[PDB]
Amino acid sequence: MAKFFIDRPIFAWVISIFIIAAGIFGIKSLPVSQYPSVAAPTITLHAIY
Amino acid sequence: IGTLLSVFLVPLFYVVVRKFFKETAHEHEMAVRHASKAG
Repeated sequence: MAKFFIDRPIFAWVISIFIIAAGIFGIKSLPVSQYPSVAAPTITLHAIY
Repeated sequence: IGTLLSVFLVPLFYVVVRKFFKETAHEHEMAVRHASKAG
């Protein structure tokens, strides 16, 4: 690991740019909320008599 | 058409790139190591 990369910085830089691009794409496709979804579903039945 | 053009232009591209951009000192040594290991 470290020995491999100490001799080729360009490989490590390329990996870093790929991670940066992935993170940017992740940011673009992330919704914005106040809190994480904690609401549970509810079903209500209405009857008349 | 692409093969016909490439077989004559790819070496030209290599030569032009080499001439325009100087190989960094660091790049040269890795090239020698790889060439020695591969031949």
